[PDB]
Amino acid sequence: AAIHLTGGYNSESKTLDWRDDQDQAFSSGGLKLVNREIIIPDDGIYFVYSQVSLHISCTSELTEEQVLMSHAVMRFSESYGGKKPLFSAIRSICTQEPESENLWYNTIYLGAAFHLREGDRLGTDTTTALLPMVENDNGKTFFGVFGL
Amino acid sequence: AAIHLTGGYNSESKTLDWRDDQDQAFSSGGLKLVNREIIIPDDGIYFVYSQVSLHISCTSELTEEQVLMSHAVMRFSESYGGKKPLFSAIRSICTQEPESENLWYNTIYLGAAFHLREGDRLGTDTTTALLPMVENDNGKTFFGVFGL
Amino acid sequence: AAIHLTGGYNSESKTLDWRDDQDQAFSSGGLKLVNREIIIPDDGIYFVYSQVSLHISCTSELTEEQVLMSHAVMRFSESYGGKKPLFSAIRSICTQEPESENLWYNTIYLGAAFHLREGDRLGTDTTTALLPMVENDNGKTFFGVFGL
Repeated sequence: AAIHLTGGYNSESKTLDWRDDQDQAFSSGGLKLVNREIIIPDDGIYFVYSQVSLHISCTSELTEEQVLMSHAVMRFSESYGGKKPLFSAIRSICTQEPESENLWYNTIYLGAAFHLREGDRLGTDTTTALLPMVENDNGKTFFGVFGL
Repeated sequence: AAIHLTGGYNSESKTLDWRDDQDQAFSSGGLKLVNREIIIPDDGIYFVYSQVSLHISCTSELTEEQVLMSHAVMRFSESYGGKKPLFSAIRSICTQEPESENLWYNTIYLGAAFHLREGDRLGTDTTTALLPMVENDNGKTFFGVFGL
Repeated sequence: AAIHLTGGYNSESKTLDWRDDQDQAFSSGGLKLVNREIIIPDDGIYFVYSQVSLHISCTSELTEEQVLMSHAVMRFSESYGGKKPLFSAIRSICTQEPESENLWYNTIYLGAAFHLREGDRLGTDTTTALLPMVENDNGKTFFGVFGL
């Protein structure tokens, strides 16, 4: 069971879109992509990881308002209506002086092993205000899971 | 054979206290937590990972004297003397303006495969001055090992 | 089948050199180092990871140049054209004010699962300007692959 997705920001849907048919993406052993969510085949331990790369416009009107870079993986269940934070990484953005603006680049990576159930659905959750700022080029942004 | 620990700052012992009994923590197949160290069950190859999440005050007075974000995994073995760094990561903290306020957030994540021996002990080594500021809200700070 | 390499800045040659015989480095099951490339034994899914650590003087010249930290893993395959980015991570460097110094420290870590073929070769690609400042001590800079 292994799966690696590449992702990008979409114009129509205001979301980060994962794909299993582009670049170095692949699906194997039951792990599969269904509506920007990874479906777990069986109960067991899986390693889950994600990266999101950003080019931030920054600038004073956007940084007097405080906005952090947050990248999380959310489980999904039919056994629960809401969502639960499997894990998340959070960083302060625009670590420099405002008027002098210039593009600021940063990447968040996290990975961990979890005790997941058959039928669990995993999706990502990145700061909505920074979504128009995600890169794709070559595996700059990805999502993947493998059975341990 | 896999272990996932969550950690928080312990105001009493003044240590990053890894636990296997909170959040998404689990121990399986022989890997276990004994006095802040992961004990290795058998000889073999293991993937080791750790994330530390910090919210730094930063100040002006806690600054100037250059303090760095450093997180490492140390290996203790019956095959040698004291401890050796399996790996470590380091970052410059507080890169925002001195007198200006706001809490600074930064996460550090490391993960690699290593050849280990039965009875081996893994522990973490994080910048002591920044320990009070570790953030253990739902596994933002974790330590885990799994056998390959 | 796993391999972990440590890396350092050659001074004689201006390159990031991977070593399979220093610190916690090891080779197992057919994964081997030939030049600065990891040779893949058989077809299959492999987890790939790499971390690079830098301490930069910083200055003003190379601040207004707006140079950024970039770390990528490239794949060489007969099944493809030239080299292709399995993944990459970019980061804004020196985010402090220039005239006052201290050295600026940062790290970039990447890891993901990929389907690779027998005879495939993996190498790294780091910002060539920053190569003089890669840390070679402990396990700050490394490259590794393991079969899933």
